[PDB]
Amino acid sequence: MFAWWGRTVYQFRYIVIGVMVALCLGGGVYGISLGNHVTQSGFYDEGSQSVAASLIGDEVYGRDRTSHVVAILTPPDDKKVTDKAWQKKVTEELDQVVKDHEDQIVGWVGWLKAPDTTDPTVSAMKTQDLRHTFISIPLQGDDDDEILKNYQVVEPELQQVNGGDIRLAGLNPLASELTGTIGEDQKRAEVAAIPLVAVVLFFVFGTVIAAALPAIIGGLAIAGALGIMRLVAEFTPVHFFAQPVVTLIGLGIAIDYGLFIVSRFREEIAEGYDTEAAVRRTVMTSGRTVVFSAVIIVASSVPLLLFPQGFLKSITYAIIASVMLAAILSITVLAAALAILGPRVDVERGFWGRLVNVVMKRPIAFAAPILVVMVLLIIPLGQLSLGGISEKYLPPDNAVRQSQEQFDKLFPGFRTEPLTLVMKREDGEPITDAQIADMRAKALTVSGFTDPDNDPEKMWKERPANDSGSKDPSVRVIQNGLENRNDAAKKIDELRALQPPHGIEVFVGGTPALEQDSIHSLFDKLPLMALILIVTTTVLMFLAFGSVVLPIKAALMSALTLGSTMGILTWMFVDGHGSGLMNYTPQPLMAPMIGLIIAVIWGLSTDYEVFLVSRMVEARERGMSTAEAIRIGTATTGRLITGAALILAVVAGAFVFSDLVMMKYLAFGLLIALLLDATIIRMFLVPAVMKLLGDDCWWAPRWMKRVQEKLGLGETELPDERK
Repeated sequence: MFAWWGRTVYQFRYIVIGVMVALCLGGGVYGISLGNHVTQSGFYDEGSQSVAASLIGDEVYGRDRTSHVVAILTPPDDKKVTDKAWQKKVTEELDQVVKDHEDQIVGWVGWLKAPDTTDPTVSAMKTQDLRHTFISIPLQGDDDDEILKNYQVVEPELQQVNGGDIRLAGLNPLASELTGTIGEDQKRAEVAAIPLVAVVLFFVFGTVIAAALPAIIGGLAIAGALGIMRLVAEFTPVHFFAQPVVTLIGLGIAIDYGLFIVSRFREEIAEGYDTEAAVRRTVMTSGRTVVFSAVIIVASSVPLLLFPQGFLKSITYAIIASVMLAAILSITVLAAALAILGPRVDVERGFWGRLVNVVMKRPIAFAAPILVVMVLLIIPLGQLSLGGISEKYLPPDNAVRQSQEQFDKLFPGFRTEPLTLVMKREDGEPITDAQIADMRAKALTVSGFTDPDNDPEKMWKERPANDSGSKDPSVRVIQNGLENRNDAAKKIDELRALQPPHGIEVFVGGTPALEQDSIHSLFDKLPLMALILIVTTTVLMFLAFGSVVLPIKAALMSALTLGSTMGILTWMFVDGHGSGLMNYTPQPLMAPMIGLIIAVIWGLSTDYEVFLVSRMVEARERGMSTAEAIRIGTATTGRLITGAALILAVVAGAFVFSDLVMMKYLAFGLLIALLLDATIIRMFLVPAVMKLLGDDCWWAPRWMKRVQEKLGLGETELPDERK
């Protein structure tokens, strides 16, 4: 069935070439600016009561703008801040700041407007010696993205304050820095990635043009992917982390597929076959396999849609679009372009073959210990943690992280993240707060709460209610600080165990509650994720091939390898060994990051496996027994897998240098996992265990063989192609 597609591609090439080149070149200018529709929200679960309750409380009261940006002020030099000159100069510069722009900011809340006040809340707003003070200010807007953009617009003028200086931090500055690092990270990515891959693949494919094919293919594939994401941005927003993920993963898989096809065609044309039937051959035995790789890798990540996180949904859409577009463009246009290219395209393989044969003659021992060694690498994991995204992620040399540390060092206890207890009146009958007192006592009798004055009457009062909210008998929420955040986990359960008497409901929110509800929702759909992923991957492996037992055992082996490499990366990060090596603080992990990395590495490792099996199944179907087939297959697939692994390792280590620690986590984990899977799997033990299994390993359901060889994608046998 695939030969007909190859020959009709051969027939009329200009139409497809023009259509695809024009589509990708237009998508490039279409998506020049995709950061217009990127967001930093949607990380959590809507099905959780925490997020919905917090949002309803916010819309009924209005945003608490007190923590957008806060800047600590440093005086001229050595004159105390209790007299006129310092206050006049700093307030005059602040007047400059509010005077230059009005459409951007609301108003600077500070000790200086009313220095001669005795309110303890603003009295503790100064140090004991009173030389370090700060100024709070929000930004104009309603959602976090537009106020972040406003900050990005007007930050440097706030930077320039003082004949000394000012250090500003808070909720908005750290977010702005950690979002804006991505552009420079991507720039560094191509700058430090293109030369190495270019030189290695030039020294591999010989001439300049053969190195020009896959780089162009990857660039156009990622441009089309970003264009498709820009089109998708019409309805559902995407996270800003999607852009680097696509920009590198599409490039890597596209380079691998370009090698995948060009190295096969070159050996096809060295035999001297006819060029039309040559590109036919490249389509039938390589295009079918690359379609298998594409469909399996896209199907590996789609079960993540069961996790309702906008981050996960966005990145899965990104991966799907990027990889499938790359593969379809490859199989459609590369054969035609190579046919137009023409015939004049103008010691390691030997020892690979010798090594694999000598090993496989009796690798019994050389098979069994090895697989159990990494088994022990299971025990480093199991101490999984929960920290989400925090600020100690950023490097110590960063100005913002040290500024925020200086802020909460020289000013203790000024900012705390509360947990809200929202009480929305379904009955629409106005509240009496005697029930509120009853409930606060009811939840006070359980331990684990802070108290600033050893008197219970000083905790759990209403949150600030600016005029933007609905002044109605709707909600009287109560907030409290933290003793220690993780203990609140237990509280969560009992925080829903109590009762409002008759008709008023009660929901529980707050940032730890949002984080923990998200992680609990993730754990809720954990077993379905893994089981459906593995069963569908194995079945689709068999659907690609003529056997099921070898693919399912290979997938289980890949599961063990995934567990081992995830344990290794946990030892790298959660254990903290290597913290000084990579200049990162050992901190707990993220909620969906682990699932993302395990899914993607399952996909990549099973891709490498698919062609390894394909070469060996092609070798077996040529007509030879187990020994000759596997002997000719292992080294032949290894010569390509080594180059692919080197390419992917370079393009991944391009991202072990991004200051954001989670992106380092992703890159380092995926690269070590892909290397430890590819090299070790097809180097030592896996063909060994396959050959110990033997000739019976090539059985499959004939009742399913019926559909397999009649759907048009089980084209293994070849019609004795002429020479």
